[PDB]
Amino acid sequence: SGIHVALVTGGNKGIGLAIVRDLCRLFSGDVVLTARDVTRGQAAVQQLQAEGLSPRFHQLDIDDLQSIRALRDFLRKEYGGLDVLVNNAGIAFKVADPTPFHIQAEVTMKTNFFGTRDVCTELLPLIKPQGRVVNVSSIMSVRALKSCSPELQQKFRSETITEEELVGLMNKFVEDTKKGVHQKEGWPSSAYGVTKIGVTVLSRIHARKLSEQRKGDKILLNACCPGWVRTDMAGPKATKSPEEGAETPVYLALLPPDAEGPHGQFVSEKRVEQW
Ligand SMILES: NC(=O)c1ccc[n+]([C@@H]2O[C@H](COP(=O)([O-])OP(=O)(O)OC[C@H]3O[C@@H](n4cnc5c(N)ncnc54)[C@H](OP(=O)(O)O)[C@@H]3O)[C@@H](O)[C@H]2O)c1
Ligand SMILES: [Cl-]
Repeated sequence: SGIHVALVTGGNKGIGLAIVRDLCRLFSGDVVLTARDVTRGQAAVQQLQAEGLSPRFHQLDIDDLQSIRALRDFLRKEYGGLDVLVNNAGIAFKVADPTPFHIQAEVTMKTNFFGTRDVCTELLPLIKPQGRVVNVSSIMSVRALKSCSPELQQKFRSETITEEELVGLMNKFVEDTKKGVHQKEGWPSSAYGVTKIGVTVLSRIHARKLSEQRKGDKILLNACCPGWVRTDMAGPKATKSPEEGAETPVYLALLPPDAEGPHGQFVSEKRVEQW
């Protein structure tokens, strides 16, 4: 015991796998690969074992609170909590999918925003002093933000938005798309980008909370943009490999002890971007 733990959601493929890999290399202590599918998770653990690395495995579907809570119990029992969390897991419908737009909004939101949020609700209390939390968002959240009404821009830029208020903006977007009024209600047209506005802004909220509640515990929490990366979510035409895409999340997960930041930032290519 006293052994440090890092954990990645969505770890069986894509950028998440790559993050697990570099944490296995760079992080002192245990690295937990999580996957909603067991057999996908284990296959990828076997992948990493063939490269000479030793991740641990736990099941996790961020869409299931009982899965998240089982994961929470395991971390308390095995480690007394958590040093590093990376919220990597997410989904995007491709644009030509004929699924009704309101269903794409709702489904994407449920995982990207609401699943991420539940994991932070359950796991943040376990985060240990000198810990790091990394929420993988997207540069598309910036593009979605600027396509919002100025009135929605100001809410989402606010230094004092509360988690409850963000929850209701996220729900509003979904509800508006269903009633066929989101354009008029000032929303942008990317359901996905809106969920990452979700993630980007939760991060800012959560960072403030940690300094309100846990000043001195030297905990750093940030959103990031991994770049355009070649994974099941984008395509073979994307610019970065999964490995290149892991870079900024890994950087934010291993920020040295007692570093003063970045904290509550939106980080792309290891630099702080404007929100
Ligand atoms: N260009 C890009 O690729 C790009 C750009 C910007 C941001 N990002 C962000 O990068 C993060 C990872 O995406 P990726 O590009 O590596 O895509 P990916 O290849 O589709 O992998 C996504 C990972 O998330 C997991 N996931 C989806 N829903 C889940 C759920 N309910 N519970 C647990 N895991 C779930 C997936 O598991 P399954 O194998 O079971 O689906 C998979 O392991 C996502 O947040 C994405 O938004 C990606
Ligand atoms: Cl990005």
